[PDB]
Amino acid sequence: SMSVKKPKRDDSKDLALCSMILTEMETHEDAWPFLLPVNLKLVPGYKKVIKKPMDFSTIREKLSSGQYPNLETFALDVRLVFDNCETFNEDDSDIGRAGHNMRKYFEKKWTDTFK
Repeated sequence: SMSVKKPKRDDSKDLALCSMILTEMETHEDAWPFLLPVNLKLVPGYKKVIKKPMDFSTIREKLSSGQYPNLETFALDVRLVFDNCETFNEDDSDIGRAGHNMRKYFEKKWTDTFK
């Protein structure tokens, strides 16, 4: 509360560490469904159904331009990528499996780096 603060957790490396995680996600062999924004002209249903599209290139641009106020808003966009993927894709499809694999990969790096 006013003039009463929990001890300062060092966040000075967060930007660098989120960038490293994001590089690892970008280079994973199963990243291909997520590298670029879904083409809303060419994929029927996507625009109407997926209210907030997100992809790794968009996260990379936001990261690079100071549009994440803290590491939690970064994790929210990464999870959005996988949540969108599950909304639109069957679990037993190549893309559906890719999205599960990637979410697992991310959540381990996240825990190991920050928790």
